[PDB]
Amino acid sequence: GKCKDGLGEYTCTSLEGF
Amino acid sequence: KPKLLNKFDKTIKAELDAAEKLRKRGKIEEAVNAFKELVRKYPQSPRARYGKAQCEDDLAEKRRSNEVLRGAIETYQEVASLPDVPADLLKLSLKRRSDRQQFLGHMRGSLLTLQRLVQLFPNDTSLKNDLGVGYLLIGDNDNAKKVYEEVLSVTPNDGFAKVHYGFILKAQNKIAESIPYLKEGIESGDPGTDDGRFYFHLGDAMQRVGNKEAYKWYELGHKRGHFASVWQRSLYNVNGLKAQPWWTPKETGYTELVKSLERNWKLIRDEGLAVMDKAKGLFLPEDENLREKGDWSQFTLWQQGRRNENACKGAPKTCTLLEKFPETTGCRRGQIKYSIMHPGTHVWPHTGPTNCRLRMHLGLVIPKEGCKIRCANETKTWEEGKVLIFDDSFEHEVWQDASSFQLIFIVDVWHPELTPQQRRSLPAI
Ligand SMILES: O=C(O)CCCCCC(=O)C(=O)O
Ligand SMILES: O=C(O)CCCCCC(=O)C(=O)O
Ligand SMILES: [Cl-]
Ligand SMILES: [Mn+2]
Repeated sequence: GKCKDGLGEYTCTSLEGF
Repeated sequence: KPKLLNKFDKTIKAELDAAEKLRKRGKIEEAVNAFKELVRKYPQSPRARYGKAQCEDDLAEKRRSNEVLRGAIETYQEVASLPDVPADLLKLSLKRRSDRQQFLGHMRGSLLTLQRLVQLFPNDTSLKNDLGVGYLLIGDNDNAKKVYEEVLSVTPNDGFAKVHYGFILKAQNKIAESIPYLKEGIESGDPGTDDGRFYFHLGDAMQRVGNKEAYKWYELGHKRGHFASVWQRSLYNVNGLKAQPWWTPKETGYTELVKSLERNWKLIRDEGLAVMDKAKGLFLPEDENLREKGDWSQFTLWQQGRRNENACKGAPKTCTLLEKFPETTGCRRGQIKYSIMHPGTHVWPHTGPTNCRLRMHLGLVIPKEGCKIRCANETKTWEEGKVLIFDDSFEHEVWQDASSFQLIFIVDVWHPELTPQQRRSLPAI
């Protein structure tokens, strides 16, 4: 689930370490 | 305070302390060698193994190396496999393992580690709360909900559990049910509850049910540093970017993009209508619970700065036109998409996730009456062949009360004050 128009997800970014 | 040394480790405390002194003095390379020697000489020592893992963790920070960190993640697990590990040390090691797995994006891995922690420490409520976050981070809201229900049935006034339970209910459109959990949770002041996500969604649940207390919570969220203002409530921000709800083309500096959209708007319209007529299932229903009522669907050409090749088969000339403009095609915090909205639609007041984009709307089919958009305190209408520009990190709201469909083209651009460095480095949204 991506935050496209809103802010509904617990996190909107992906985690990729450093 | 923590008891990290088992019976044998207490007998080698001088060697263990000497190695840890090296790590605390920032001599990370010497410290990894010291703990590697202790692991060689004392392979069952939990404290030696934890020291090696901590040094590898520090080294990964120093080198900014994911590979070094994967080594640390494995050593933290090794700690837990050794005999006689003191409870405090086992909990510290696996907790840091999970934390580092999340940092790397290993969310399934972190989930297994958290499940193991809850099995090993069945009375530790904070570990169940952490497991709930694990589920939320992978999008498993059903399992997260079961976890916070279990926590609340033992400790009903745990504020961390309440705000997360409230967040889940709200995401499920159980709006009225979510309000007391979000409100009581924030009011607990428990660690982890002072979070802009919970202020954001409590205020929004309040707005949806008509509770005028909403803006008091927005005001408090602003006072606590979570929101740039009570109007602009995005949570993925770059501080200091110019903040205003409505923009002119000249203010944005993207006058060449705007001229191209307005000169060429009929081709963009005609490709959208052809999809409407011949390929309407390319329009996907809005899926972020932003509607009170009505029908609204979007057909996306770019998202996160990435062209959808199959979608651009359906609007090839529009995609060809837009590819001249990396200020939008490379906007990894925005989209390029057609949007169709039908009569009887009301979109709740809402905010997008980031102040790093501005949102252009090109009017394509605009009924002469019945369509309007509010951003902050100011309401506007669209025109066919004309671009409107607003900052959708400000609260905005739309009504469609015409007698026929409305079609617009949405083009997100990087906020103009963002440097090229930032446009390269910001995580995609
Ligand atoms: O509303 C539109 O024309 C775009 C989305 C169409 C999706 C297909 C469908 O079920 C319908 O005809 O509503
Ligand atoms: O589809 C249409 O004709 C109208 C769509 C309006 C959407 C407004 C909004 O909330 C945004 O773009 O962020
Ligand atoms: Cl040993
Ligand atoms: Mn919007």
